[PDB]
Amino acid sequence: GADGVGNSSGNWHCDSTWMGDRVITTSTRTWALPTYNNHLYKQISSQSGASNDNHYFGYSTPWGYFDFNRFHCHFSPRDWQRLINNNWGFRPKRLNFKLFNIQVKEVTQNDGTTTIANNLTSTVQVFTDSEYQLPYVLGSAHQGCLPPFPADVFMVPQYGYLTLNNGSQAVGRSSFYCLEYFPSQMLRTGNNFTFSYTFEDVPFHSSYAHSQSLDRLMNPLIDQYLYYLSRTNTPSGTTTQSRLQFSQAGASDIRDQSRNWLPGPCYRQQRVSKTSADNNNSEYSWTGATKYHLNGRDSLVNPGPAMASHKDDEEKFFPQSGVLIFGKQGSEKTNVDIEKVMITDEEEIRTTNPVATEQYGSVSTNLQRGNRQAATADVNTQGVLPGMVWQDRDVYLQGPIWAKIPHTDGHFHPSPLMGGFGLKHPPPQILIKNTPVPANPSTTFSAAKFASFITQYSTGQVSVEIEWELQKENSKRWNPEIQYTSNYNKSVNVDFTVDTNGVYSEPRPIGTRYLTRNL
Amino acid sequence: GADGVGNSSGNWHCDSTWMGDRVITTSTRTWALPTYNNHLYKQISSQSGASNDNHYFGYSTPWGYFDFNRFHCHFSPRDWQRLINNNWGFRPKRLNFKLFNIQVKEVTQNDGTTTIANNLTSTVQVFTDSEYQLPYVLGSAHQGCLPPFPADVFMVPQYGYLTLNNGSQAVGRSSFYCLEYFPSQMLRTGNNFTFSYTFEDVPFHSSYAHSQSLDRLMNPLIDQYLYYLSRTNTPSGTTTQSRLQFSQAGASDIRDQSRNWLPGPCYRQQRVSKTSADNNNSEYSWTGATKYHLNGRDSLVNPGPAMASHKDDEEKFFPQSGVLIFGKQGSEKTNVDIEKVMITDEEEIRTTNPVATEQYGSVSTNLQRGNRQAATADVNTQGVLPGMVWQDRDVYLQGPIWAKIPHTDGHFHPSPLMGGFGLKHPPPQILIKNTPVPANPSTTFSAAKFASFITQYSTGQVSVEIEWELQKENSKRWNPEIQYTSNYNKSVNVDFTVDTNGVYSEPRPIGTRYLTRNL
Amino acid sequence: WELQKENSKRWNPEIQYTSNYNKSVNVDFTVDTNGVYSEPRPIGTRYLTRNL
Repeated sequence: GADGVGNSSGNWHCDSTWMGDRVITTSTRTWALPTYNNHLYKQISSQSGASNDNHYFGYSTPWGYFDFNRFHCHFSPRDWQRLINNNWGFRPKRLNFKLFNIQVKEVTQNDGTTTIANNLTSTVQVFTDSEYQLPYVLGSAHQGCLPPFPADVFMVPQYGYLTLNNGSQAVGRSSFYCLEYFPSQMLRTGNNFTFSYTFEDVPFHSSYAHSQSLDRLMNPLIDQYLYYLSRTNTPSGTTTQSRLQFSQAGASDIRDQSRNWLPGPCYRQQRVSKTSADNNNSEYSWTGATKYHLNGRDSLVNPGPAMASHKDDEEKFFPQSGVLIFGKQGSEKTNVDIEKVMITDEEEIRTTNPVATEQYGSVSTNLQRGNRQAATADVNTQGVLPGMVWQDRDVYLQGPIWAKIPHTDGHFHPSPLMGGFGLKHPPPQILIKNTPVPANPSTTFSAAKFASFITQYSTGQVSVEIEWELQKENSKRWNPEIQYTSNYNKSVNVDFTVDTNGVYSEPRPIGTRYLTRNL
Repeated sequence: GADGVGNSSGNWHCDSTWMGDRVITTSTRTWALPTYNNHLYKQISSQSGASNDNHYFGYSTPWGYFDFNRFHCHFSPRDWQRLINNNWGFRPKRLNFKLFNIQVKEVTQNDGTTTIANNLTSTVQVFTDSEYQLPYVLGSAHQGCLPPFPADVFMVPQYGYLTLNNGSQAVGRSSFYCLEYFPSQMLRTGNNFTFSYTFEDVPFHSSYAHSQSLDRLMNPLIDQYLYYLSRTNTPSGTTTQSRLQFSQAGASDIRDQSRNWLPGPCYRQQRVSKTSADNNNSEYSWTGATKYHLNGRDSLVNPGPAMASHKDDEEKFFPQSGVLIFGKQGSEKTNVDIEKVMITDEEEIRTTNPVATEQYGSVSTNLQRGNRQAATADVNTQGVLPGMVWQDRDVYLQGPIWAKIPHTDGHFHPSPLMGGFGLKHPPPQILIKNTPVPANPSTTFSAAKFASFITQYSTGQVSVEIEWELQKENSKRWNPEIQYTSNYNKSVNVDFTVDTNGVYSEPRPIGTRYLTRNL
Repeated sequence: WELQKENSKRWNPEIQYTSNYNKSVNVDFTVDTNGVYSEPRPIGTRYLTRNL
């Protein structure tokens, strides 16, 4: 579609429709794109004496990009509530992406006055890779996503990537990608950009919590037919001789009953308390953290495998890194106090998954004999064993929607750690750039490259439409469920609403597990 | 096909054709088959006081067999270079096997003179099992494969297998297979043998190395929206009180960024250096080695799970058992010095896999509290967890092509450890035998079995044709790749070439990972 | 462009054009920290070998 200068290239669509099998969410925002790096690529690398773990080597590019990968882009807090309360599962099906009403502005800064004028003949160039030939940045939980609240205007983030490094020095295998080298549609004012995308078949996300736990999956009324060792020694009344005896497990001792399944795997965490008095006084943020080790550099495992955050009535404590932590509106980047952050809580997974701060179990250390006593050891890390079941981490409201499974010889249970849908072919990246306009070349010829350009930026609207598939809840539970409810009491401000200054805010993380299924 | 005595039963085919989707490699060799065990089965068992780990019980058979299972049989060093440099992946599709120009020779040793004469009426009998009813020997990396260089004549190896044992004594479940008990084609001079085979669908081998690592998969320019604990305590200036604080992770600290994936699993190795001065002076070849334990007998895990051999600039060090080690041409069986062996190096896997000689990471040992300091422990062995990705070991040039997945209730990620293609139904075994010819029975009848036979051997040509499927490399990388190049400098001998004596040699292992894909 | 493919029976490997494997401050044929693209060496087109 190519219109004139005065025709509008596309309408505003921000909507949600519910067909009861499907929900189709649409959102439209206004974006503003500057020129990054003065129209030129650069390499960037870890600064000077940065620690061995912090070294990196990569390139920054003039290009920007769009990321809708956060849920709250697509769902309003009320739309999120219909889904969360009424449904067992959901997955995306197909999406559509449309750019329109582009306009490019040249700015002239003279003295203190800056005049911003339309540049009608300038262009903006956009491409979507869709063959996945670029480093895929999305899914790293970077900022720059479409704003939660539709009236916001957002700046388009700059695109950059990292490659192999030794220290800050590059390695011969490190790749350099020139984004100018791909076919891209060039858009002048009165052109629009579109593409549609179809998600590959993916398991539903589970929005339900279990009403039973692995430990307690059996009829309390009836005894098992399987014996266990109830006791190992019997008294002679002067001394206790060694005689081993057996019992059928039943309501009296539940812990001894033969069970047919095992909890999910654990990689242990350190426990810290929200009350500042209970925590130790030392710097253990790093030396005490749980880490993994590649190529001689440690990396904190922030998300971790999916685990319950705390046991019964422990709500005070939370794992050191083991949870997602969101900031409240207007929170600074660094060294911000506990009251500012919003800490998510996974306790709905207690049933099938171990508590992140405690060990999987205990294991016999040695072979007993008449002269030596039996001994056991604690298993702080457990890989997958046959017959283990587990729940995936919850997606919440502002968490990421998807991630790209790396392309590798093998991978186990592709579901991402931060939550969301593992996608082998995720939604492609959309990269956008202001085409350079030179400024007043010299009359004599010079073979050097231009250092002078017209200063300009562009703006327009972006529209994303995703189609979601729903899994309805059919259950015979007699008594009421738990629902997500906005509190009835009065308040100065309404939750999920602008304040007197016009600042939209999200009071708490909303995770998707309320409705209950039996295990 | 049955020809006369004077007709040739088949032509020599040694060729390589490239259709650009497919490459079809053909190779023809000359074989010589003796008579093993004097035409009779035997049982063999561990000798006398051999150590508990070394006990075995099995049978040796008169039969020989053919194994083409090494790559260099099919590929020439130049053919291997077109594949390695130009392609991301390859797998086999279908193969064909043909035997022809068989001739049987009787030898008569009298005094010192030995005359070798054609025996025209003698036969050779050959069968391929194809129902997998025999112990499958192939894939154990035994010698006796077709020679690398087509002008070589090779002896056909003897066939034998092992079964259950207790000590050197057999167990009632141990099976005895009589190879005379299967249908087999009997080939006289002027007969040929053929069969064709179709590989079951198998994942491509990955001939590419990654241009990114799991640690560094995110945009360095943009901060995350997810907090972590930056610090745990704040000074009052007389003392440091305990106050826990948060930060958004960014270019400044990369190690703290929330990451969505984990490195592959590790089973730790001991590190040894190629420089003889750095290694400890003690016998730790065994007591220090990493092992697994079945039925009361330890076994060295030589291949190990796929792991990077060393970190950055460690090229000196290599894992104790953790690598494949090939001998240079003309290397003795036992106690051979470091200069004779060719040690392979896996460092191209550093990105997704842990270094074999160092631990997966660290894990919190205990629950901290105001009065006790937090502590951590090292995890030297890590099973698979959800969200782990890894690369399989590289196949090289002279490594094995495939292996047979054992038939069992369950198996995880069937890809073999030595490298190559796990095949549930691999190429069947081809077994070959010289039919016994008695010598001058007595005129009177005797019910005893013959101890006297004509001494003879057979020879002919064998031809193997495999069809391979290729995965082409489509990538937008701007700068040049790394290629496999024969050095330009002058030398006395050319690499991969016969010397002045006629001895073919392979100077170095050639592994298949050069071209680079982004992770 | 029209290409003439290489069909040859040479047994041993060829010579190829390879970017060196060793580490470096800058990557060859790549922008530097200032954004200046550069070509380190001339690349001539004769590598593969035909017999005369």
